[PDB]
Amino acid sequence: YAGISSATYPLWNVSEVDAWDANATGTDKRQALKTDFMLELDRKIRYRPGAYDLILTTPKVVEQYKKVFEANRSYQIMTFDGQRVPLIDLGFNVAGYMG
Amino acid sequence: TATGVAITGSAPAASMDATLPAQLPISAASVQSTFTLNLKEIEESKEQVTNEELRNLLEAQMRNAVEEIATTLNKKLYDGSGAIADGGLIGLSIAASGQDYAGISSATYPLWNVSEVDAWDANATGTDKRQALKTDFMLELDRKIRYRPGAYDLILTTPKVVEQYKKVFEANRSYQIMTFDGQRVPLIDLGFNVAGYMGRPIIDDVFCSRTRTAAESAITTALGTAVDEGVMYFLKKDDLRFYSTPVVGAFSANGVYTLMRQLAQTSLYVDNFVVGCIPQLQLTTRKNVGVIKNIKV
Amino acid sequence: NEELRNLLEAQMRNAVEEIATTLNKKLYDGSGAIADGGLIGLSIAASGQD
Amino acid sequence: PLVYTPAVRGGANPASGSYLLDPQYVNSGVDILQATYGYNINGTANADQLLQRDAILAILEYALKDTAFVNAIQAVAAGSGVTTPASFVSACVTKLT
Amino acid sequence: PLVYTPAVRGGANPASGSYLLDPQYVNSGVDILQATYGYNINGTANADQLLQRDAILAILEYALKDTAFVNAIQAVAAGSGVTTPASFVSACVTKLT
Amino acid sequence: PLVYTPAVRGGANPASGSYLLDPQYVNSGVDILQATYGYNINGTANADQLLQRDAILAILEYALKDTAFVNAIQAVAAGSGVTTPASFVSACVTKLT
Repeated sequence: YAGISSATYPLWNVSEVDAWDANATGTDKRQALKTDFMLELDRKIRYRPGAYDLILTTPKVVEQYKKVFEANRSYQIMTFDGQRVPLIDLGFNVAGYMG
Repeated sequence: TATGVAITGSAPAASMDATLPAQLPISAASVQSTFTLNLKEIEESKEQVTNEELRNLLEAQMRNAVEEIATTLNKKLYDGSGAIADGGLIGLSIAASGQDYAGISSATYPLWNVSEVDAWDANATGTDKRQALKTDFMLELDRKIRYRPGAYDLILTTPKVVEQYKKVFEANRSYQIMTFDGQRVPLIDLGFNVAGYMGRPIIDDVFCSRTRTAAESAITTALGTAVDEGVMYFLKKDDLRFYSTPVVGAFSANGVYTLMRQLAQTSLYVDNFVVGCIPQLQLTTRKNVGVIKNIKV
Repeated sequence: NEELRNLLEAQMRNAVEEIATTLNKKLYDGSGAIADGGLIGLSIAASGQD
Repeated sequence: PLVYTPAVRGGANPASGSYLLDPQYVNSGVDILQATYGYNINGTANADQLLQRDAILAILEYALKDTAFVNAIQAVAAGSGVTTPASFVSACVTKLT
Repeated sequence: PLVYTPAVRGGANPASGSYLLDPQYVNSGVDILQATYGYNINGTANADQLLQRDAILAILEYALKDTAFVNAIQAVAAGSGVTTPASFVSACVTKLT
Repeated sequence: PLVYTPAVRGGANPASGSYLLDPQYVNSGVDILQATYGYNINGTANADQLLQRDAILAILEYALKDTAFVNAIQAVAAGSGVTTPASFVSACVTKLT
């Protein structure tokens, strides 16, 4: 990309996280989306102390980031006096990862 | 000792305490760096080069050599089981184990050892064993610091094991929504930082490791390496100090005393600089020490 | 050291504090038994013994 | 060919010349040495004395601490004729040849 | 049987149990030793240990200073199977037995 | 066994190690080259790589300017199986050996 091959200077070649696993069964081994991927990438980006700002996310993967919330969320009504009734939202939009 | 004898008895079997000496020499090795820059190079790099931090070679490289002594030194605070090549340091890998470290052994005296939650657990499936940091490797370590009645202030944690500590939370959390009438739509973040285990904050060192012993022969021959990359080191900060000798003419560079000494000149237009120091580390009282060796990482 | 210097007085409180630290150890394990002080302890004082 | 580095950890060849030995526990039980070792005080070592000093620090660090060697040097002193220990070291030196 | 006495002139069996070894010049030249020797620190001696202490002091007062003992323990370290100095102190055991 | 020197009139071995190649006209006609040549940047040249550097500056100062070397390297670039210019540079190794 500039003049520097990564084989002679290994301080190039961006910290990657792959999601293939090479050993699950079938012909499509893509390992849908766990929260562990955004923690494993934050580990390999910590050893070279640089801090990102953006995430670029083709909006099919925003759906996969949004379906992680749907796995672990619930609704609790912690107010028992009367005088009003709850109102369903059942919708939410994304702020981003760690601000 | 104190035995129980009869009320009309005799004199019970004399005894007395024992104190033991200590060690950790600082007399042998050092750690140094040299420049060898010309007098024409320092001149014509004031006109040709562009960035202001490359124009002065003597100002830049002297900062570039002191800060290399600082980063080769804590790399050897977790290593350094040897000699002149390591720099004469001793290292936290052997000062927090069952090894000798001061002439006082652990086979003869079993009270000169540290608290271990070694998580190899050689009963599972092969060549993998290395059970992950669940939660009960860590409030079980706190039980072993209490029998040997010590405390701690600081945790060391290679940032791979913070990433395993952070995955402990995601097996124990679930998002919840409350106070929902007509106001703004909920707004997911799904991300979180680390406060650091009950007020005793988690520092993380990039260069932290622990060389496996020769007693762990079947572990390091089943993994290929002996750096182990998964230690914790519950330590006490006021029980662990660092030494260096103030030779005459030396200046203090962030606590470490270093000595410059430009060498002798043989011809014109040559300099030959040097810079160096002499370190030593100390770990009084292995009471206040806890390690959680062999995490899944 | 200012504590190992006086050799009689230092060993005096390493014996009084050794009488005490073996005394609560036998507040759980007494059972009479003259080889441990003749105490009784909470092994049989807090159970279905006599 | 014996290759050897001193058994103390960060004190292999000191600047002051006074190599201070670590304390080892010698009788397999009950005693302690706390030795030292001074370097060149009557000249310099002439490249054959770098092998004798090599074997003196080996028999002082790794031998008296060992419990198989000290039972092997015990039986030589319990023979028939090992009295007034200049004959003990002469009965020890014929066994080492 | 060995009839050893501690080889200092006055102060053989001390009251404090800290027998201070005399300074001895070890390579016949150039190196001084200057040890001490602490007595019973892990109990007492078990009457095999009065004989092992009888020969640890014998190998340390008279043998390292002697120039015939060190020229043989040099040649043990020049054998063709002696490296990594825990096999040095196990090769000279098989010499003595 | 060439005794090659850098062909700049003054400035053979520069002090800062930036040997500025003087401009040379390459096709004997129409093109100009204007290189530089930085010295030691990944160590030292360890007494073998002085000889390889001795032959690269010779192929750069005295050979690409030449009108006969460029016609021979033109003929290798029209061979039977010379495409994809890493088989070009491996076809001229088999010429030079």
